[PDB]
Amino acid sequence: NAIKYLGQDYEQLRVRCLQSGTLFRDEAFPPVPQSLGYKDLGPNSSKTYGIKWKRPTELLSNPQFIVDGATRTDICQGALGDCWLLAAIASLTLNDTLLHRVVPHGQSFQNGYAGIFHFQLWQFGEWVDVVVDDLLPIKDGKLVFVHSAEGNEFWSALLEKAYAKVNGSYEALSGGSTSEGFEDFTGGVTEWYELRKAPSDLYQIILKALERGSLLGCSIDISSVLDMEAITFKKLVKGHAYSVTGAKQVNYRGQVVSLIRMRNPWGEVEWTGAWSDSSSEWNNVDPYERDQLRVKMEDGEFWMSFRDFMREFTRLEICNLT
Ligand SMILES: *[C@@](O)(C(=O)NCc1ccccc1)[C@H](C[C@@H]1CCCNC1=O)NC(=O)[C@H](CC1CCCCC1)NC(=O)c1cc2ccccc2o1
Ligand SMILES: [Ca+2]
Ligand SMILES: [Ca+2]
Repeated sequence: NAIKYLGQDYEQLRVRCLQSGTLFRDEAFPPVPQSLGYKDLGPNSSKTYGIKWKRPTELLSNPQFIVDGATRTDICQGALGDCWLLAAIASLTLNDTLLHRVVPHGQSFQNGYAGIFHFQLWQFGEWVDVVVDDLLPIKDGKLVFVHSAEGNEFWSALLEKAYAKVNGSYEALSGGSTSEGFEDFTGGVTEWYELRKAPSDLYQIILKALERGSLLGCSIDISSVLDMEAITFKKLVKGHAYSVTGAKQVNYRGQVVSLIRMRNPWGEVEWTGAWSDSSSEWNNVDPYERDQLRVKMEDGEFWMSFRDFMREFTRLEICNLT
């Protein structure tokens, strides 16, 4: 079983608050400026203007922990440079066993609610159970940091808060490497591929890793500080972590074409080239494969041919449990 982070015992704390008729207040990570950050999100920073702390039960009538599953569409980046972490969370949702360890299902804002939630994180070689109270940073009535596409779903906001807590602040998460999130969610180890010097069986490696439930991510190198977050003509984002979420071969124009699916953790802004949501390539695939694979939705998720993926992306990471 998990070690209790800072000795905090989720069930004992929840039970005490429920018996006291009160809501949990986390003395280890309070709703104070220092929990937001120290410089860019520091006390005298314009970027913290109007940010307040509110529980979901102070925001909406029927807040939910999980709605329609804990899935990758629940991961929509906010105003914090933690794309690496959010790509890791989205990839985690594809591994059902690890997802249910990291995110204890059954926590609720209704029955048994006492303003306290918990998550499991892999930290310094061990699983640890991290509690948070459910006060979250809000500006203009909306979550400022990660949020779900479902406006009344909070498991991912609370998971990001727990990750901030073990790092001391939200700002501590701004700028990072996806491998750290992958490993902190799985206990596995990340292998890095330079796509210019990829083995000839990389596609099969990707297929098998997705099938096993490994966590995969990819990115485009920057050439200078100016390329950071630059949006290309075909609406890829440079210096930005993507989740690799699928891979399938389809019959197309008399050949077998290998496709790969990835997801921008913004939850919006997608590739516009071949195999994009509205591209003409789907006209020439099997109608069942078209129905199984293609979703016409601005959700950050899209397909590319493996050939285009190797032309446009620079790096791939595969975090295997093994
Ligand atoms: C990511 O694209 C993101 O969070 N975008 C939304 C956003 C951007 C800016 C402000 C708020 C929200 C980030 C964006 C950068 C981080 C924040 C500061 N300015 C940015 O452009 N991109 C990263 O975090 C990249 C992602 C990695 C993923 C693995 C492959 C390489 C790119 N990482 C860094 O920028 C980074 C990583 C590390 C590690 C150690 C020290 C410093 C550092 O910086
Ligand atoms: Ca959901
Ligand atoms: Ca899409």
